Order: sequence, then C-alpha cells, then structure tokens
Amino acid sequence: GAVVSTPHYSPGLLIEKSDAYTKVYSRAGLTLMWNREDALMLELDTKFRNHTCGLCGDYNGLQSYSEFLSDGVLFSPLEFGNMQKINQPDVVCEDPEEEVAPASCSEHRAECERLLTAEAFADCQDLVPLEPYLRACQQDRCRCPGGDTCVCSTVAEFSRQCSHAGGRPGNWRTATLCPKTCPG
Amino acid sequence: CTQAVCHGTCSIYGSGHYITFDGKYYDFDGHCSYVAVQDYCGLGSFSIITENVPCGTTGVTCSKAIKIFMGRTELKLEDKHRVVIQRDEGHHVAYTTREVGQYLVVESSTGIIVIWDKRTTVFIKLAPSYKGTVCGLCGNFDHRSNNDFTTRDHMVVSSELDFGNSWKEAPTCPDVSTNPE
Ligand SMILES: *[C@@H]1O[C@H](CO)[C@@H](O[C@@H]2O[C@H](CO)[C@@H](O)[C@H](O)[C@H]2NC(C)=O)[C@H](O)[C@H]1NC(C)=O
Ligand SMILES: *[C@@H]1O[C@H](CO)[C@@H](O)[C@H](O)[C@H]1NC(C)=O
Ligand SMILES: [Ca+2]
Ligand SMILES: [Ca+2]
Repeated sequence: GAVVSTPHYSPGLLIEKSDAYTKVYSRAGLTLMWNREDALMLELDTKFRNHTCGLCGDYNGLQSYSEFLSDGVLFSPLEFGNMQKINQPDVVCEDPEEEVAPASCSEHRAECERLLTAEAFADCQDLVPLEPYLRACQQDRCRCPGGDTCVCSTVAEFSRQCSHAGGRPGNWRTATLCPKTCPG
Repeated sequence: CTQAVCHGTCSIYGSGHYITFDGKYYDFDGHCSYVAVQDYCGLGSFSIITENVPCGTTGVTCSKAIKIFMGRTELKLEDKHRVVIQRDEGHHVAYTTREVGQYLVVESSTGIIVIWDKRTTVFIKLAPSYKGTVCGLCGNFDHRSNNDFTTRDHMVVSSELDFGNSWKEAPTCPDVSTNPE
C-alpha cells in the first residue's frame, strides 16, 4: 500500500528499477523481470517442481503432458487459458470466443528463418531451440500487416533467451530493422 | 608502557549510531546501501556494505544486513545466518565463521574481522597493516580524527549529512536532509 523508492533492500526482497526492466528478487526462489510494456518473464528454482499451477503450466519437466492432456482429452490453448482466469467481485469480463481457424501462415517461413538465424545469434543455436520461436514468428507476420512491430518482439525475445542461458548475442537492430533511440 | 599498535574497531549500533576507527561518534539515518569500510579509495582488496532500512515510523533507520566482499568471495549476513555467494574457482581467501556467545564472528586470514550480534550491532576490526588505507563511513584509520568526514570525492566536510549521503551505493537513493527526533 506504500510507494517504494527503488532500489529497495529489505532482507528477503530486492526491488530495483533500471531504465529498461523492473526486477524483483526474492529469497523464496523467485525472480521477476518486466519491461514496462509487454514482456514478462519469471524464474523459479527446482524446489517448486510438481507444485506450480498457473498459466505457465506445471513444473514437472514433461513436454505438454499434464497441461493439455489431463484425462485423455486434449485441451486447446484457448480453453487452457480461460481455465486460468481470476474472478473479480465487481466486474464481469467476457472470455474471448473461438475465431475461425485461419490458414497456417507458411508463406513467410523463409523470412523468419533468414532473419532469426543471422550472424549475431551464433553462440546460441545450441542453447535455445529454433522451432518454437520460429513458429511464433509465423503468426506475427500475417496477423500484423504493414509495420514491423510484431516480428521484432519475438527476435527480441530470442535474444533474451540467448542471453539467459549464458550466451552473448550480437547487434541485429539496424536503422531499418526496428531501431531504438536513447539520448546523448 | 610498551609501544605496539593495536587493532582498530569501527562500530555500527542501534538506530543509526557510529564510532569510527579514530573514535568519532555521529548519527546518520540513511535508507540505502552504504560503504562501511573499503580500500577502493581513489586497486583495492575488500569492501563491507551495510543495508539500512527504516525500523519504526519516525524516519530513523537501523542496519539489517551486512555484505562482505573479499576478493571475489561474497559473504552475506542476513536472517541470523551467514550465506556464501560466489565462491571463486581456486583463489578462496581463507576465512572462518564461528559463533561465540550471542554473536557471530567472521575472521579472515588477511586481517579483517567482523563481529555481529545477529540483529543490528556490528563490530569491524582491522589489523594494523590497514593504517591510512581505508575509507567509508568508518573513517580512514590514521590516528587523527579531524579528517574522518572525508567524502567520496576526497573532500573534508563538517556536516554529518553531506558525508553520509556521499557513501550511498545507488545514485537514485534519496538524500537525508535532517536527522529525526
Ligand atoms: C592471523 O594472522 C596471520 C598473519 O597474517 C595469518 O597468517 C597468514 O595465513 C595465510 C593463509 O592462512 C598465509 O597466506 C599468510 O602468509 C600468513 N601470514 C604470515 C605472516 O605468515 C593467520 O592466518 C591469521 N589467523 C587466522 C586464524 O586466519
Ligand atoms: C514429480 O517429482 C519430482 C519432483 O517432486 C519431479 O522431478 C518428477 O519429474 C515429477 N514426476 C511426476 C510423475 O510428476
Ligand atoms: Ca508438464
Ligand atoms: Ca582519521
């Protein structure tokens, strides 16, 4: 209930604010990091295995086992997300309905593969995979026409998963490929 | 009397009370991380940091955590226990942690001794090889106490609040503009 001046150093909880991210470091084995628009990532230690229950799945280590196939029925990602909702006791908020199944956007696989496997991402091809983050690049090209503001939040996420396992990416942002400005 | 040179002691105790290595008592109620002792003074081998948080509602602060940096080893005294953070690969400056009465006592082979009552009181002791080679909120240990208020930019001021506000660790921490009563 009180506004904190950052950094905040209480002996179980560190809350600090850069120009880019807001970090929260807890002794319970939790680390949150959020640029203040859209990207949110969480890190838990190996103590919480078989206990987590959020929209991030459980933390058993098994690929798609108990998140989507609970009792033999395969849950779609739209009905997996509506199960994770929180009821607020004043506001009624409508769940998003099933859109009609679009075409699998395979006419832009050449552009996502050329862009994301550039020379700047050399020492992370063995750390993080290619197939999930290129699949997510498929919808960002055909659901976001015109300006390129959806394709450079996925390769910006590829260069954050690169630099979290331990690797070091290079500079890919040119003057025509999603530039960023800072004063001085 | 015989003329040998003894160890020197800095104190941090209660709601923001200090005694420097040369014996100067002052009060500073800051809310940030502060340099207590270091020898990175204008290259260096240790650093001891104190983490002062508000304890009460009146605006006074007390010390609740100690971070000890020795080379590349980082200890941390927090929640009535010592925690080892980042033990280096093959250097490992020889330290020792044991419990003597109600206090926890860290000692180092290089001459650095930290004594902690597990709440708010800290005693730092340095071997007499560190004469005139340290700085921070504990002074500079040269047996002359009218220069213990040297700031981070090597300026002797007369204020308790211009000296103590210059040893904060983060630039976005606020300045203490008065001492509470
Ligand atoms: C008490 O001080 C002596 C003097 O420095 C320490 O002896 C040093 O120990 C380290 C390794 O433990 C050696 O590398 C140094 O060469 C020693 N110094 C001398 C002059 O020989 C001793 O370790 C300290 N006591 C404790 C318990 O740490
Ligand atoms: C549950 O047990 C451990 C952690 O408690 C975990 O490594 C393991 O994979 C889990 N097994 C199953 C069947 O969920
Ligand atoms: Ca699973
Ligand atoms: Ca002095």
